[PDB]
Amino acid sequence: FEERIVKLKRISKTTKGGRNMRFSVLVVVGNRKGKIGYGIAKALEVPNAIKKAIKAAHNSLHTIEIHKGSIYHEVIGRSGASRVLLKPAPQGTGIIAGGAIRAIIELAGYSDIYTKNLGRNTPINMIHATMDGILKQLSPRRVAILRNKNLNE
Amino acid sequence: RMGRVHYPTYRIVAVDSRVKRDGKYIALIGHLNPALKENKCKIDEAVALEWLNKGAKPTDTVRSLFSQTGLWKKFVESKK
Amino acid sequence: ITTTKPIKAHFDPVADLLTKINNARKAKLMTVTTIASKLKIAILEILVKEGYLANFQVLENKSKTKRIVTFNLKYTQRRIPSINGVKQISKPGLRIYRPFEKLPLVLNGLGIAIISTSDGVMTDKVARLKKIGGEILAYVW
Amino acid sequence: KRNQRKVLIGIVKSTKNAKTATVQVESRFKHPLYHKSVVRHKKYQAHNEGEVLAKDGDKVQIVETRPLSATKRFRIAKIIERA
Amino acid sequence: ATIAQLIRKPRKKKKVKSKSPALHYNLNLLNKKVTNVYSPLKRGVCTRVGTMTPKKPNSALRKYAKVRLTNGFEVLTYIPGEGHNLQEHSVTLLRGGRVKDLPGVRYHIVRGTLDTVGVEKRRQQRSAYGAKKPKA
Amino acid sequence: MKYTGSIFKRSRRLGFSLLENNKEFSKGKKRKTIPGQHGNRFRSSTMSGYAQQLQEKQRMQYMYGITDKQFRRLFRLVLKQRGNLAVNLFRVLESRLDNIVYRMGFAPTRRSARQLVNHGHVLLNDRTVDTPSIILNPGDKVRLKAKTIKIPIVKAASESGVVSPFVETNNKTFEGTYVRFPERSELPAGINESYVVEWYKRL
RNA sequence: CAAGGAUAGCACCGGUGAUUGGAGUUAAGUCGUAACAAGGUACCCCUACGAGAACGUGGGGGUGGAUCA
RNA sequence: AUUGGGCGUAAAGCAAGCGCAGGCGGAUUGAAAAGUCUGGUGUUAAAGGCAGCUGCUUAACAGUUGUAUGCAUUGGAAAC
RNA sequence: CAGCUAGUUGGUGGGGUAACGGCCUACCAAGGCAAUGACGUGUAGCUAUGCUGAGAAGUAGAAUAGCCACAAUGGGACUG
Ligand SMILES: CN[C@@H]1[C@H](O)[C@H](NC)[C@H]2O[C@@]3(O)C(=O)C[C@@H](C)O[C@H]3O[C@@H]2[C@H]1O
Repeated sequence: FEERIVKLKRISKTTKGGRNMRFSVLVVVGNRKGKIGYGIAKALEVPNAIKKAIKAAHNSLHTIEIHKGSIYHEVIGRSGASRVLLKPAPQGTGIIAGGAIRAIIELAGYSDIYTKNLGRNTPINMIHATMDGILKQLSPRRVAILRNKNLNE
Repeated sequence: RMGRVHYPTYRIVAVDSRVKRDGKYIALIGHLNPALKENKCKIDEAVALEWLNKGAKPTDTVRSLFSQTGLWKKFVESKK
Repeated sequence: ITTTKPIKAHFDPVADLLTKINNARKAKLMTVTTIASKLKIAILEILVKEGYLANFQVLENKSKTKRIVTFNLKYTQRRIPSINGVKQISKPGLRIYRPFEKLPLVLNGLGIAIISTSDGVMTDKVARLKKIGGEILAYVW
Repeated sequence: KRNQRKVLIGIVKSTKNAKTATVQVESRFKHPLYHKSVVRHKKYQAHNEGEVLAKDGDKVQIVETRPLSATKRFRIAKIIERA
Repeated sequence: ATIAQLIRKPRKKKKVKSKSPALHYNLNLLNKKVTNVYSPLKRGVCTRVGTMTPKKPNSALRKYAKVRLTNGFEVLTYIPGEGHNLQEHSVTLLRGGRVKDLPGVRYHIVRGTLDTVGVEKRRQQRSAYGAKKPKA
Repeated sequence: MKYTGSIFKRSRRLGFSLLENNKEFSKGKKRKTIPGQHGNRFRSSTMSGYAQQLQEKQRMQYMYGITDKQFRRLFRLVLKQRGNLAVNLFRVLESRLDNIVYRMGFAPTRRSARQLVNHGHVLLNDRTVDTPSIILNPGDKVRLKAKTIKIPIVKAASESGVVSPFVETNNKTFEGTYVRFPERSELPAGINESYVVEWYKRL
């Protein structure tokens, strides 16, 4: 419901008798209340690429859970050799992140979280790793049902 | 003095008359602020006895202050 | 009870049990066996009383000349092991010992670490209750 | 008059001179950076008071005394015989 | 790696050579001795004034000066500003920097010094290219 | 700048005002666009999170007539005590003398209050006050040094203003008392204070 | 005992110093086409000889070689 | 890169092997406790870091109230 | 920077220091330290700390405080 751009690039395939220049757009969609997703698109001009990216991201929409407005347990997410390290932020400290990570975390309806990036930063790979790490989230009810004890500790 | 210019300070400090100011010493008896004198001084009233009982009498400028506090009366008990 | 194809002790209790656990949860194997020892018995005891593990048995043929332990894993009808991750902190080349207030906690309290101070291994919450620190050996969650 | 001093336990290694020995002590202590208990061994020269006799390959406990000379700053105080 | 080889071979840090070691070395009389003071600016004397051609992506006619220093090493520098006041044999102020048109020229002759005057006009930039206040 | 001498330009560029709205009185065109000459169809060249964070920072700072280094000093002192620092920054900023002076209905603008205070026209705790950089404490009064009570501006603006709910005053004797801490929902503000908290990375 | 001097030559590190070596920097300099395709003798590695240069060849080794696969 | 990196094709696994020292090691029991865990005691100055308070119009500041790793002796624990 | 060292190493007697001691002396005897880095070379006042970093740590050790060092260079001694 925000649809802010992340990184737009010029790409071109080379073919006999001319190469085709086109625009590639990366988008991320989030209601700020739980439904999040991301997508890529390419087209000859802006409007077609934007529409394609919006449709692709809307199709891949999936929900996410909120733990006291924070990520209550540590997570080290990996995808394409780009480590993302996310840890809980105590409420009353604010949210810190870099641009792409800033947009990702604010778009998911997360209040605050402490983030760090290891490895060579790359937009699409970093987004994939962050989404894989966030979708890996656990929950106290999950550990309760997979354990014998029915309490958090 | 120590502390601040135009706002002096001198801690009541146990030391023997051998070295300079603000250096080696034995105990920290207390402190007096001359910037506001209303017959009051930070004194432990117990450790000063031990300091006096091992020689090293304090700086000469505090005798009236200790008499005001009431340390000389209980210190001269040894020579009684 | 019978198990041919004789097994071999890997190098030590903790590393062997942890690598067996990781390979089992990767291969969804029910039963995993290893060589018996007091430390491994204690580890199996704590990990089965903490609700992360299925039946565990210790057996011998006639003496301690051939004494082994074996254990199963807690699962679900949807083919998902109860455990999800493990990392050993103590290694044969390095053992770190920590005081009370330097006691680590996993996930945020969700995971259980295994700490032995003077009375065998135990859970983190009990060690903090007795305010005894000591050495950790592994994080499981 | 209480008489106390530092005491160290080591293993005697060699002897070539008269009523004097050289003892190797070992100490396993944490590395300053990686906290790995490394072993360091050190040589000390000691003399026999008269109630003792130095034999190579034995565990001894030595105490401080007046410095006899360079490296001679301990005497063989107590021997724990092999059992 | 492993703990034991760390014990026998502790890792050692690497440092990049400073982009101006000449601004850090000085000499003295009464003896010959090289010392390090890592100065931010020094004094020099120009011995050559001329021009040199730049590399591939740009072609121009810049002003470069060979400058000797009171210390040992003697080095090149680039003359900034419109025009110049450097003919030969003048004392001036040398400052660290880098210019990406010539090989090895990593020094700036900062104007507004004991001898060289500046681009009397440049009011947008007056901290550098020493000039007075904007005209009243 | 501590004394800008020109606030209408900032108001037009920022679309905000220290008062409710008095910086557009139809003296010519009443345009809510940016001042100067940059084209009435252009907005900016970079509009990232940095740009809006800076915009809100300048808005909040220029709403109080404070310099940036003193703002950083105030943030450093704020880091001492803990709680909800987002609203605590606002509470501490409003505790400055001129802010409460306006909240007392004494003078419409903080600049006017600073001019009054610096020239020695205010008394507090039987001590002359010449700066508004005073950390006000709960349970403190402020006198008016009755010699200077003859100022026409304060006399005229005492009744024609608005009194904040966290302060009281006996305006007949022109002396006010601090009641309690200010609140976010009682004062006119829409500033994203989180941007202010996050922007300053000096600490 | 003894600083210090004097003589004599041994060790170690520096400054300088005709004049040559090699390297880097320079907008399609000349030479020839060495390598990149089976680069027109398949390529490369170790070592030896020789010539303006590019390297050619001898002995051993590999495919990070083309067709047939 | 202990925290917190690698060694097939990008830098990097020695040409291979025998091995001194070092480092690391099968299971059960005992003993002490060499470290470790855990108390008491004395020692880690003052000033300074950090938290509260106080007088400087007020912040800057200064003073004060405490805090701070490590070391040795001493008693417990014996899982490693 | 592969071996350094000869009062260097140790016993006896004497002298001497404020005391203990090759600290010095007469005789006698020949090891000490080292690959876990002596020895040679280069550099350097150390410490509390300043600064940065969340931290493990890195950097410099200006004020200030404690210690030693020297007082044109090098040797001595009297004084107390
Ligand atoms: C030799 N005939 C070629 C052949 O048909 C090429 N397609 C395989 C064809 O390709 C084109 O049609 C193109 O798309 C672009 C142009 C460069 O050559 C054009 O004409 C190209 C024709 O000239």
